[PDB]
Amino acid sequence: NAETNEITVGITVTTTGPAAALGIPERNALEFVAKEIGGHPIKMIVLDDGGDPTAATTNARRFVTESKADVIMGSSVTPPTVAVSNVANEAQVPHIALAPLPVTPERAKWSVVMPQPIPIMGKVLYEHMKKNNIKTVGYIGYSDSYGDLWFNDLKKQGEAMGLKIVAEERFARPDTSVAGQVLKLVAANPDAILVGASGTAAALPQTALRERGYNGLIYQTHGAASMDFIRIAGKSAEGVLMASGPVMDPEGQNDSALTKKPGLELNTAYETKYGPNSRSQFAGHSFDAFKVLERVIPVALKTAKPGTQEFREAIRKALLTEKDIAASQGVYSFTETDRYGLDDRSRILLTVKNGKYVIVK
Ligand SMILES: O=C(O)C(=O)Cc1ccc(O)cc1
Repeated sequence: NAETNEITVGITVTTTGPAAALGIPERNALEFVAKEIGGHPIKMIVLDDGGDPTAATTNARRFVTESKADVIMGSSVTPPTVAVSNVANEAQVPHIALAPLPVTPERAKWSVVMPQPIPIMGKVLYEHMKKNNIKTVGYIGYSDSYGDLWFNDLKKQGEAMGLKIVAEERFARPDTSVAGQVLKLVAANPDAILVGASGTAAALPQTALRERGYNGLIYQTHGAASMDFIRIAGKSAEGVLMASGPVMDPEGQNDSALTKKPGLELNTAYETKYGPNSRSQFAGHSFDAFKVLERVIPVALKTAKPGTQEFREAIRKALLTEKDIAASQGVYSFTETDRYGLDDRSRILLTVKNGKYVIVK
């Protein structure tokens, strides 16, 4: 509980296994965040969790008892993120989630969330469906809490907008085949299919549906928004509709948009190192986590020094009072009950034409 010069940020991300497509750009983006805030050096401890809730628990606990982190960030996908948020809330350490999660009362005090809440992304997808004469919808998503969040949104927001769910299928993150589920979707013959998945796994139902002769519209979530989806899906990605944060298109934003400068900053640096169109949803989240810390840390430093519980508490209170935090993915304002803090400025709609993401206006 004693004072340190450095600010210690423990980061657990998924750089191996099925979800490496999400964690790798999150870790890469750390090369472009602030190295010092308010005079204090940032010390980052970056760990791999392989996407596994047990490993992510182990890492978050290390951050509490060994590293004595001031802030914890992660994970890259929903199940390990639930695990990190549980640890951070029990231990009373500020936590920035890099994947969506169900923020229950038990998780709300110490966690805020960078990715867009599912219903914000669902709204744009369902409004495109309605505009395009889609009535019946089939669903295929993970058999875990991320897949549940999306299907829940489809049932609640989707149906309230006139849509009819005619089929629900699930698969597991490591599965290499979705043959059985795809055969059921083709048999139900919905007007459109929504896929609830992420990274390279989102390309699995994409290719499988096209291969089995489904020609209807396919809709993807913001978990699929990087170059990896197109690389794996290939031709089967053409004409896909996909929710995404504004970081995929800073060039297209108004000069006035608060998200423009941060998006241009991150993408200029990221894509200079990693090549044209290497921008991703996921790189946006870890970069934005540091945009938030640039705002809240100098405030916290007014009442306490790094390495103390008083500092963690001052960070938590600053997240409530520092408003309109400009970032690459949106403009953040959190409250005691709103831990995502985002509005209409945090979403766009993409499609794919000739292997490139294209904005849908
Ligand atoms: O796979 C999961 O459970 C995820 O949560 C993936 C994900 C990661 C980042 C996003 O901005 C949206 C979705």
